[PDB]
Amino acid sequence: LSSSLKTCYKYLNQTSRSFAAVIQALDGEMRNAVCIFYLVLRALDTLEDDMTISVEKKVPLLHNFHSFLYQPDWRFMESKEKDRQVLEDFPTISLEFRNLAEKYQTVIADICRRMGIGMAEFLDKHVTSEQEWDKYCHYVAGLVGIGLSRLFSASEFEDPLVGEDTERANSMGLFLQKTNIIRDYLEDQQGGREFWPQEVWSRYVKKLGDFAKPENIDLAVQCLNELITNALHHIPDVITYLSRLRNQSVFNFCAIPQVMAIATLAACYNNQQVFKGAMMDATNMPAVKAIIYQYMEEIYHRIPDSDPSSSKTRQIISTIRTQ
Amino acid sequence: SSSLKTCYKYLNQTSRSFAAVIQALDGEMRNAVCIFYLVLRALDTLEDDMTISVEKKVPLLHNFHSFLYQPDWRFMESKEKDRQVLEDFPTISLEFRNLAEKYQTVIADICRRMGIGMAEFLDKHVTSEQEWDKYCHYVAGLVGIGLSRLFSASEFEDPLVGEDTERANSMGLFLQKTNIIRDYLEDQQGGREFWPQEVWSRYVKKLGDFAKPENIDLAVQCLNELITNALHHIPDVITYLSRLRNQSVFNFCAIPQVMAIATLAACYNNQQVFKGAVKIRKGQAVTLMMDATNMPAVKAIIYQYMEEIYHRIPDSDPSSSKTRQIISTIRTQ
Amino acid sequence: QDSLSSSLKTCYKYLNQTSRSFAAVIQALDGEMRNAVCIFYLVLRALDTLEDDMTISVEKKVPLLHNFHSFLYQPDWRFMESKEKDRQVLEDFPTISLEFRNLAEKYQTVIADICRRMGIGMAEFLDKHVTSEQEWDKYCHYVAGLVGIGLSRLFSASEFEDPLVGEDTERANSMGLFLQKTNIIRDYLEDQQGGREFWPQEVWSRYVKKLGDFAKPENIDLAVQCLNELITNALHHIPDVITYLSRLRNQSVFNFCAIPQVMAIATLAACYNNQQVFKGAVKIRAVTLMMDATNMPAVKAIIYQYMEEIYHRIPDSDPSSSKTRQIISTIRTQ
Repeated sequence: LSSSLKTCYKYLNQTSRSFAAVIQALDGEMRNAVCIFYLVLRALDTLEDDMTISVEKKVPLLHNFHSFLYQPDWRFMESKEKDRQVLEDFPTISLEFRNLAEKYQTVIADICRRMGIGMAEFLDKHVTSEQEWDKYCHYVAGLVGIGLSRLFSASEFEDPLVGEDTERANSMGLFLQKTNIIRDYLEDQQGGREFWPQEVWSRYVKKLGDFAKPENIDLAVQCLNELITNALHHIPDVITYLSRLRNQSVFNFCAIPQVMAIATLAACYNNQQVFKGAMMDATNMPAVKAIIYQYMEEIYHRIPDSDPSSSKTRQIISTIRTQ
Repeated sequence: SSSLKTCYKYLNQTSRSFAAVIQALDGEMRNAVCIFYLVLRALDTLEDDMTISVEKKVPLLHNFHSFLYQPDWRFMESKEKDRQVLEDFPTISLEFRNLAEKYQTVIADICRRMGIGMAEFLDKHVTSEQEWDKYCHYVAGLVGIGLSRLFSASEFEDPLVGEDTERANSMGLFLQKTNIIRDYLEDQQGGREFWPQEVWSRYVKKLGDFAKPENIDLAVQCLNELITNALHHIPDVITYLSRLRNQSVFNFCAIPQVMAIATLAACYNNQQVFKGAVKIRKGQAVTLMMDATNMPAVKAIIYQYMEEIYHRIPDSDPSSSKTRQIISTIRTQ
Repeated sequence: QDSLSSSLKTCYKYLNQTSRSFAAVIQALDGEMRNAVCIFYLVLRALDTLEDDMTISVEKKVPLLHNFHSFLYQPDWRFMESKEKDRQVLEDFPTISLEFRNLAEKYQTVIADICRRMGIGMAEFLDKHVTSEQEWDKYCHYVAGLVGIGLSRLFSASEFEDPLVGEDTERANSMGLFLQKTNIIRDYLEDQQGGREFWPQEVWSRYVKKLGDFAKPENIDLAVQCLNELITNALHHIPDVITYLSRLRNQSVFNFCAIPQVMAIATLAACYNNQQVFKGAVKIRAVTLMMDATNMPAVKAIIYQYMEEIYHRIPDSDPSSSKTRQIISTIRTQ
């Protein structure tokens, strides 16, 4: 019945229409800890995003963000972004953060500290290589999967092996992040944001923006297909990560977004609309396997032989189905 | 037995909605709940039948529980579609008397209490919201309480499930209120009134004025006020479901509750309650890959329907603050 | 590891080419069952493809069907003369049998035995149609019952299911009979177009002198009647199906066993009293939509709901109408 906790849940619903219901369904202490983690991550993301904040002002904000968690009066009033309310009323959020058990604070602060560095590192450059794509995805998403896993285990609802496996928790975040990046080409174009790796896109066109023109549609779809093929390499780790989970509320929280990203990839595959117009549930592991496999076959049947990634796309799906 | 076979046939004819989940119940609950539903159906059918004078109906409702004990009692004068359960009541009551004594206590107690309550309402419409709660207790709350006592008597669920009659009552009240709200137009065509008079008279002269195209704004305002009232039962519904441990009971209890919030979500601020038909279902993103058969999924499905309502609350609606407030409470608990 | 078996990868590619329906659920099986069932499925498909091929004469075919279980141990054996859609499993049979011989020997024994027995039975039916309902049961045992038996022995041998699962061959047999009878009922028309007859003669001859006649619009009423009789026959396996599923304890096996059965019951319900079975299409048709087939009480509810769908549709006019009601009533009984 605390006023500030009511407010935190109001903010969670405002900012995260995708995840709020599954966060609210989490058992015991995870529910509040994950709610607060999400809000603080959203605040950090909103600062990163805001192009009205100069790089020299933004670098210290990102570096020092983890420290603001411990400054009861800290807020930021100069943002012009959609989710600015979490920054403007950051004291309500940080107060509830400071009400969490210390074990959860430590994980959250650590992740904010590391994410802040990584976000600041990438402010003045675009992602070049695929290796750099992975690094940027680690900083903004892979670290979240690591942080979530450490929260699951700290709470004891999951076994300590969950939080220990940072490699696969990282792939969980890489998978969701690459999916959103793939899907959001047009949106990000409109916002002068570039997230597709340059070493990939420049084999097709001179400027990433070129994929938005009618005459480059064929090349665009080839590059789309290459990036999807890249994203699919995370699925074996996703399946191993999900298979270790023992708590139903955790399982639901982790599995549903992975399956939803898999559906998104399947719908995006070989789909020119990326550049223009656009009996099972997933709550037990064998069902989640089956659903992932059906989606892989939707991709597999659509692979064009002329596509320059075709062999690789068949190869990764063949790996997913077989092993 | 041949009589038990006939009871399952009747259950399937008269209970489109619960017949399959009842037949899936484990062990002794299956027969106990099958019989409970049939005698409730019989009682309901007597209550609904407008060719039975008040003079005759009052003793039938008060005395119905006792007919369970009387092997030859039947009723041959019903003009309702479900009348076969009354005409062949001896077959149903025989199986009632075949249940463990502990189940008979529960079923008869409920029938006794429900009959009294229904007889009390033969004479009057629902006035206050407190009166609304009382009516729904009689026709639905008591069913939840009865069912819960059956689960606990069967020992498939902990004693608490049967003991906490307030939570059980809330299960019935939530379903009943949703049904009453959903069914404005169908109960208008039928000539008896269920929306509470103390609420609707703050908007119009007679309840029938809501069907008239010029009163839509007030109609939807009242609709929204009543929905807001029903949302107050959700904490108890989550509490109740979260205490269940048996899969068959969980399925039986959880599915209608999810269907009920789904319905309220479709009705909220919706003109089609009054000048059309409300379509439920259809693609709420994150819950599309959840079935309602584990508690955390059910929590998520409920929370997501709450947000579907919350997103649609317009500032100018007189209840808008109260609707926000209860949803905020459900979210934070 | 990308240095592990390329031949197993090819097997899974074939499993997906040949099973548009089941591949995902087989791939979702725990542990040793995944590959055992994949390979079982592939060798069964190869056997079925030989049996199906009308360009192979009866005299040439019988020895292939009889010896197929031994070809499992002939590393270079393949069959190059098929023109059937799934002929790749025959042409690249060495890749499949290699992976078969890599299964633990306890699973090999089970699969070989079923292939042996299946071959004998298939060969028996090459020169006769199904006459009586007893013969219908026997044919269905040969091509499907035995599959349910073999799978159940794989489940028990893996230790993922109780030993009782593999021992109770009658319940396992009924699982196969239920699917196979449903498929035969649904495929009246496609089977007419390829000149092979599966509806039991002792039944259909009570309605027309020629099974082809059910495709004549003048006999549509007699067709639907005979149809209802066959569905009624198949419904009799449902108590055993429920008993079978109620013994399962491993989620992955449960999903694999229940989904096909639920799909079959849906099909029987969409077919019942439906003349579209003789004219065209047949596309599958509230509580059911809120639960999926992944726990036993939900499966019961789903089944019971399809039973009411049939029940309320029974025409008093129908000659099996009494019998349809009795079997559904029985299904409701336990």
